[PDB]
Amino acid sequence: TARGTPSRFLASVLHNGLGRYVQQLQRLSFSVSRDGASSRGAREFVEREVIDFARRNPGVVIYVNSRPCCVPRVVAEYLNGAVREESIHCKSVEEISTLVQKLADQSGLDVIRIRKPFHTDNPSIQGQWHPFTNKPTTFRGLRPREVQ
Amino acid sequence: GYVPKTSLSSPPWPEVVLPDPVEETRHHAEVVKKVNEMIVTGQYGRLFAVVHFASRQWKVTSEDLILIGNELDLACGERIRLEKVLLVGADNFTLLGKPLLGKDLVRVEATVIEKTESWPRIIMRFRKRKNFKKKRIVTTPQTVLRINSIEIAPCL
Amino acid sequence: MTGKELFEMWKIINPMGLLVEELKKRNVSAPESRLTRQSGGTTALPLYFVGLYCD
Amino acid sequence: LRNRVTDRYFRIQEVLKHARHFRGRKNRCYRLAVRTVIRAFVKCTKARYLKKKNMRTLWINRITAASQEHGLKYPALIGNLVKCQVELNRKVLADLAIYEPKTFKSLAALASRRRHEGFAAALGDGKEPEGIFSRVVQYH
Amino acid sequence: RGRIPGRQWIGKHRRPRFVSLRAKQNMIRRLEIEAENHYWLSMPYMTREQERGHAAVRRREAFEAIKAAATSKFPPHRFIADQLDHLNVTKKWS
Amino acid sequence: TYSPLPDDYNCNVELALTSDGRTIVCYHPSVDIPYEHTKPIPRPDPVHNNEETHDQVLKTRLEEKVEHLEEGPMIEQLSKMFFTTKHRWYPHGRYHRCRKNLNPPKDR
Amino acid sequence: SSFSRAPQQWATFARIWYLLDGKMQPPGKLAAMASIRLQGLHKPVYHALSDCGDHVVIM
Ligand SMILES: [Mg+2]
Repeated sequence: TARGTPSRFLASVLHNGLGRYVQQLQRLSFSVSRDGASSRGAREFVEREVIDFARRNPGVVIYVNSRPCCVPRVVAEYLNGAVREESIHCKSVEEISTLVQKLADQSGLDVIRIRKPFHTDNPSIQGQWHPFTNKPTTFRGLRPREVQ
Repeated sequence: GYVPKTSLSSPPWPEVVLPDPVEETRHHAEVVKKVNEMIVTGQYGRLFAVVHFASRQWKVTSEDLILIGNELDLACGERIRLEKVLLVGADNFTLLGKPLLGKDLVRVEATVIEKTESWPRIIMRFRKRKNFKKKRIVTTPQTVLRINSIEIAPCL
Repeated sequence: MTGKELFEMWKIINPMGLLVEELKKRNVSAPESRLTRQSGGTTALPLYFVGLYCD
Repeated sequence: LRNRVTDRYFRIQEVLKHARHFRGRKNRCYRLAVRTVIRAFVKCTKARYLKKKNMRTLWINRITAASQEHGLKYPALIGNLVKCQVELNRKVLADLAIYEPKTFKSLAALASRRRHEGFAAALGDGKEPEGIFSRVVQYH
Repeated sequence: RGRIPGRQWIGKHRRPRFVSLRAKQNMIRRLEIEAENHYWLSMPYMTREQERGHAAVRRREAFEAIKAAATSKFPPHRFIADQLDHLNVTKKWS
Repeated sequence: TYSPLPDDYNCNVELALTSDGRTIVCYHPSVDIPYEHTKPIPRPDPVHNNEETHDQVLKTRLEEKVEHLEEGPMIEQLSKMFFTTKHRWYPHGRYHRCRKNLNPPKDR
Repeated sequence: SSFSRAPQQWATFARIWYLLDGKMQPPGKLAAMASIRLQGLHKPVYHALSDCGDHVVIM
């Protein structure tokens, strides 16, 4: 519910698309288990697709810890200080690949209600409307029922 | 066919006389020439456009952001030409399409800046005294486009 | 600089004096201020539109 | 008591976290909170239709205000803009009425011109030029 | 004061309703559509003796396809691969 | 000649159609408010605090304006001043005061 | 314009005083215009929560 949740306006981080686009994803940290049925998708993701992902985008630092865990996880850290943690528990390799690509695609801004899906900083070019726009003037600026 | 003046003899609205077609054609030619020379000299700054995109019309200008509610099969950082421009206006003049402006006239550019999902949207169904209760949560895909430039060409 | 006004980064103090000396530099005589529009003068919520006229 | 429920608190909190901003005992008591949250979620789901309808009504009101500022009427403006093959919706029309008054005045002038041409056409059956801002563009 | 007996729109005494201009115009335009339909249903093209069997072959083929679909029903095939790869549940480092 | 809308407010609108006939060109420069249609700004210079003896007596007299009113008359004064209704100026409870966002989102 | 934001907002949302005359007018036709301009339904910036009403003085 919108009345029961926060909200924000549509925005960029540092005017991303104005000059050069920069990848907002900074780090991906993977907790995967040596043994354990829940870390099998993560195990094969590390086997095959983590190297190609790192080669594909070199602005992201990827760590893989390989520690005993019941729930494998991925923590995404973004240039604006945002931290997001996701569970890759009992997920297929395609699911994990879609998840990490989505993480690399998003920015660090909060995923909440967006409030008017456009952000213009110069909404008016010919001048914002005021009650005197589209209103003609009078001689000597004489208001109604005046004398001189 | 003569009627004395009364309150109903003549229609209340004023009588309108539209201009003669050939002189109006010459006037249109000179007005288009003046607007075209303003374009060639560069007598405009910070113009806006109305662009049909993803079933919607967007009043865009340069430097701003647009959120569209689906995927686009583009990478982040990809530059894209936004066709289907139906209005483009600068200070002191405006160009309209019927219904779209020409390809050679306007050129709107937009870069893909963020591919994400929306916040969860609740879909709850309830009927009283019927044990009827259902609940969904949906997160729709979303793309953020930054409009980089809107150029105009003298081909008017 | 995007979306910011000039006098939000310059932070000038006397715009009338600055304009007067700019017109003096540009050989423009003097701006006289006239009340171009107004709506409510005897109320607590007035609106005035003042225009500067040079020659 | 073989295998009774242990994590009932987390289900209670699942329901109760959507009631924190309520008023009364229904922000803390589950038996009333669940009913009021069910109604709130149903309202949230049903409110999308009303949001669309109300935003369109707001656009119509704003366009009527601007057209009456220019002396036109909303039906005349919308109809003649359609007849000029300029397909701008109520949203962008209100956007221009608020932020581009020059463009909106030009649009109203074009609609009034097309309306006068329509009156002249209904008077004279074309003969000759059938109007200039008439003459729709054909596509194939 | 202006009270109607129970359930306004049913019964012996009902709340009267009257026909506006909208309803008459709507009825008239639907009647015009119906009249044009009557017109266009007045000139057939094959006089009912020339249409005796011009689609029998295609209808027979359609029903043969329907019967083939209805009778080609059987349990699906079973493979060793699924039973054997369920063993991958406990695949550790290798 | 002929003009669809009067060309004296907010715009001078001319509508043209290109020779190809596929685009409508609208020219609309702004109209300035002419000098004959303006009135001079008043220059009020009220000086009546000068008595023939002192000069800082008026500096002391400058801080002589002070007044206090109770809720009833104060609310009536505010309502009359701002053309509102009296209910605008009564206070609200702690529930409403504390459930209001003090850091709302900012656009532009 | 370029209208520094506080003056721009003040100009946009300023109240206007309108003068309307009776003198043989129908009261309901007076009331229609009065209601329109008291609600603010004559401004392209109208909203129900924007409190964009205007003063109507009927003599
Ligand atoms: Mg009854």
